[PDB]
Amino acid sequence: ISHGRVYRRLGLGPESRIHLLRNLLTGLVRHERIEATWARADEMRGYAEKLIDYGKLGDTNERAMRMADFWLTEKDLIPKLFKVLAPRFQGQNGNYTRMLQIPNRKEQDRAKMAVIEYKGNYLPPLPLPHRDSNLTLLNQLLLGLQQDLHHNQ
Amino acid sequence: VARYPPIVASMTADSKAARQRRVQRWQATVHAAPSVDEKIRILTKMQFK
Amino acid sequence: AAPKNRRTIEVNRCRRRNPQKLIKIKNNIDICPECGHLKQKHVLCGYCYEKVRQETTKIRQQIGAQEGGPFRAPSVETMVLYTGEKPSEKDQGKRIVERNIKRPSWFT
Amino acid sequence: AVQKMTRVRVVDNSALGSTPYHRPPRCIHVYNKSGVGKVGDQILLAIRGQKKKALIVGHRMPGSRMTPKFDSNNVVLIEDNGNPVGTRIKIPIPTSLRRREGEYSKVLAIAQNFV
Amino acid sequence: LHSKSSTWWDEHLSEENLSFVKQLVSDENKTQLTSKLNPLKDEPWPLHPWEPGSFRVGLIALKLGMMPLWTKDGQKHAVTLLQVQDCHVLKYTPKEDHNGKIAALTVGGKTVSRFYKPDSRLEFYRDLGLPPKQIHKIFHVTDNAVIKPGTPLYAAHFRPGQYVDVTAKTIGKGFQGVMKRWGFKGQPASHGQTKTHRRPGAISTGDIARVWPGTKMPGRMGNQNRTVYGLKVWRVNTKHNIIYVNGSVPGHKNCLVKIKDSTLPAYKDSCKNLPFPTYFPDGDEEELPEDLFDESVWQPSEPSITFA
Amino acid sequence: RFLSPEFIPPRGRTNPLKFKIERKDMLDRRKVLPIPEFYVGSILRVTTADPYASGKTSQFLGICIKRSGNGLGATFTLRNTIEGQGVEICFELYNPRIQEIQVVKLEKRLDDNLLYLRDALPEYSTFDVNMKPVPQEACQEVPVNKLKVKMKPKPWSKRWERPNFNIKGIRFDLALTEEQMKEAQKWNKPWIEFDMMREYDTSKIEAALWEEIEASK
RNA sequence: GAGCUACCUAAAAACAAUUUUAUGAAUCAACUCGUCUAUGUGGCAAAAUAGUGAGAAGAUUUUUAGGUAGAGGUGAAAAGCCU
Ligand SMILES: [Mg+2]
Ligand SMILES: [Mg+2]
Ligand SMILES: [Mg+2]
Ligand SMILES: [Mg+2]
Ligand SMILES: [Mg+2]
Ligand SMILES: [Mg+2]
Ligand SMILES: [Mg+2]
Ligand SMILES: [Mg+2]
Ligand SMILES: [Mg+2]
Ligand SMILES: [Mg+2]
Ligand SMILES: [Mg+2]
Ligand SMILES: [Mg+2]
Ligand SMILES: [Mg+2]
Ligand SMILES: [Mg+2]
Ligand SMILES: [Mg+2]
Ligand SMILES: [Mg+2]
Ligand SMILES: [Zn+2]
Repeated sequence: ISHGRVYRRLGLGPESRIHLLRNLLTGLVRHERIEATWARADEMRGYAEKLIDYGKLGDTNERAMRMADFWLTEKDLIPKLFKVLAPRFQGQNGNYTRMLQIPNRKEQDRAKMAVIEYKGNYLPPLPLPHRDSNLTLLNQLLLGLQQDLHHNQ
Repeated sequence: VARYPPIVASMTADSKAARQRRVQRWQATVHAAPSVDEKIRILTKMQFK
Repeated sequence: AAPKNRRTIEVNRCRRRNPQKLIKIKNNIDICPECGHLKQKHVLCGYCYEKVRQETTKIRQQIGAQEGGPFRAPSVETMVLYTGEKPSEKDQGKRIVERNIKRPSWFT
Repeated sequence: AVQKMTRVRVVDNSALGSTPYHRPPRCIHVYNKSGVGKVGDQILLAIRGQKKKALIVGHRMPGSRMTPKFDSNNVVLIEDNGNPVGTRIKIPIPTSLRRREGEYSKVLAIAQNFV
Repeated sequence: LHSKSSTWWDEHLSEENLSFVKQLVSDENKTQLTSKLNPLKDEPWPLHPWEPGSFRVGLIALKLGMMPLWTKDGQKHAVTLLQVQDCHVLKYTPKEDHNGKIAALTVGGKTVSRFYKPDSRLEFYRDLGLPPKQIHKIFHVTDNAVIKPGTPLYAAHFRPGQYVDVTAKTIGKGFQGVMKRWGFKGQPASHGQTKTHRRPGAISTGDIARVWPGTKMPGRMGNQNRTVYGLKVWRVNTKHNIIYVNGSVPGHKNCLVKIKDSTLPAYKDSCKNLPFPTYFPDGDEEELPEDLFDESVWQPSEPSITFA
Repeated sequence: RFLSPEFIPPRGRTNPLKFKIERKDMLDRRKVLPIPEFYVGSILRVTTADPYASGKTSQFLGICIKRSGNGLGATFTLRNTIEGQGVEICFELYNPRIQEIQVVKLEKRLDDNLLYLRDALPEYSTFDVNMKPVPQEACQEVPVNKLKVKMKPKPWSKRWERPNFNIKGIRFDLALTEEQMKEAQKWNKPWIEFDMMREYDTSKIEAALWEEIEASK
């Protein structure tokens, strides 16, 4: 009975759900790497990317400026979003934020966690997953097949 | 010509900066008070130890 | 509604030892290549992740000291430099965070 | 959807019902297998301490596409023998009554307008 | 450790291999599909003539959605769109082994990925030489109308006019109350009804000291296989293999269905006029138009309907 | 470039192939019958054949109060009052028994819906049956009539004063006291206008559709 | 055992704005009360909560100390109260 309802139910209601995401987003737009429960971090991820879309539009656009105010509680971050975050992402058209699952919380609450960040941040690189090198047994065999097929092609 | 919002603390937030801005609001009423007797009343209407 | 009879330990032992109530074993545990501590395949390694976050706190603490105020976030790009490193020409006009320690291996 | 107790507008010229006084006539009975009565459905109407059969010519409920939805529930008073009580009907009457199963040609003759 | 491990196709593939593997599989599917594109030139089974009492095979189609349609009488008929996608006969059981009086054919459709299927299913499809299909279904087919396994099937199997029957799983609505599931009247909201508004009434009779089996009680609704009968075929789009079926068809949009010749008594012998085994475009007996319409249907681009 | 609203697909999980088929049928009809550009609030005259009558057509004139539907199911409702009796008819764009659609007056109104005219005075919805068409300038912006209607007594079919409707074409001040207006704002729901995931961006789709629509010509 | 409660003595306190007038009059807060419905029912509660209601310058409410004790006390009488 909640089929196609993209949104979650968080906070004390619809408005509260909007105000909790405004705080994670402002922390993200400020620190560029923020932690939260997997559910809430994933809920924001859509909102996080769309700010860059408005930032790309530019300062002059009235709609971008107005939106950047409701979604940035601290008012020292609107200049940053437009003048450093937006220039960085001009080349890209998507994939602004990187989300990964940090182990469960060691709090006695034991909630699922995730770390969300902005790509190209100055902070130390996250321990991302690494796929096996082409030299590994299985990988090397496939490469031999590719060479054979490329010759056949 | 980007009409950025002023970089000031929030009025209703529970923070020291937000508290200080609310204090300035109270002092504003004193500044714009028309008469001296009203000025004194606003200053001392609240009693603390 | 109240129980009409005491339930025997045999019936109780049938309900609480059912397969549906047991802990299902985890098959996705592995060994982190770098540190060797245990991790789930679809999750990051806490030991390695803790190193990154500990460095992040130190960098963020240094940033806080420099700014010295709530609304002092710089629009210009941020950058972190360690002892023995000097800003390049391409890095001109970028905020610099100074760290006493040497450049960590994971940090590039 | 005309049902029991509905106040209805007698769009006619009959002296008994067309005169503008007394409470709006209320529906007592709907001559359908279902309670809801739509355009072209007979209904029993109570007027001034009397029971008079009427005919629905329009209603406020949305209908099928290309059909006229009126802003008020309109009805026409019909004698027991089928002859309409009123001699004229000036407000437009929908033309679907012609092909609906039943006897409506008499009303169409009385109704000058057509929508 | 010395224990069972969990793995998937991507776990080991490297960056370069990841794209190559996702590309090599795509190349193989095209080649396999092309190999079966010519049924009649691949040792087809004998094509016996039609006689009274014959039952044909049926297709499995994807439910794209609905759209309006008009007839030359001016009436609008809500019609649904069903797309045939990679509908290939898979297996042919004989009369005796099938356990029925009639033989049975399996008709799969809607090719799917190969990376998340059990090894047994992949092996069966590899022998058949076709890409795996999302769903299997069984059609009761007389011996005369048998088709060789691996024969591709297309929307030309049907023609405008023929009444057809469609069956598929209904939309799953989850655990629901007695009111919504079975349309129970329920209890009034006011006048003193205390905590009883949507609950079932009296389960059963008191004296029997039990509840009759099959009683209507709260439970999961939907997600149950259901069939709709006597649905006319308004139009057939050869290019996109889309059949226009009157009214509503069970299932959600993009849900696979089982289209089949209607079993109603009036439609007992409607298969005679249509292709008896099936239509083979590779045969190229006749080149059909892109869109096939019924006589009553008002085709677009025709003059506006006038009720003279 | 005026793209008819029905062409733009609604979001969902439906495959594009369903829309492509519908557009092809729709474009074919447009060749036979031209659907003139019109917006909510324009006065239209529609000629449709009557199945009940024998070889006879009918015309209805009214202001277009609502545009709804997608694809071949697109519909529009045009309203008028005859002999003091208000009438509304919902018309299907591509119904094969429509002979002609005429835009008597091409104009736009402050609101995307004119349903509130039911609660307005009769004059604001009355239109002459035989009113002649006005000249139109293609190389112009569609005229935006900013008339604010006057309402009848307070009990309305809907609570138009409420923020959800967002009506900008009613003279609330004459009909409603300031205290009532403040009460309506308790249902404002201000957050909705600022959630970036409620926005359906059709920039690429509108560009893609226009080329294909123009390509058919 | 009258620190609850019925009653009384003494010493005290509270009552905005509005309209009447010159008041056991009116609208309505603080405050007092407890008509109705709903929830609760080992409850937040051994009588509450959410709404809705009655009075609100008076036979008014409240505070402090004291007095009346069981064959009794008190009672604008419900055989009501007296831990
Ligand atoms: Mg559901
Ligand atoms: Mg979901
Ligand atoms: Mg404080
Ligand atoms: Mg009910
Ligand atoms: Mg209830
Ligand atoms: Mg809708
Ligand atoms: Mg209503
Ligand atoms: Mg005392
Ligand atoms: Mg007393
Ligand atoms: Mg007073
Ligand atoms: Mg009392
Ligand atoms: Mg009162
Ligand atoms: Mg009184
Ligand atoms: Mg008084
Ligand atoms: Mg008594
Ligand atoms: Mg006691
Ligand atoms: Zn590790």
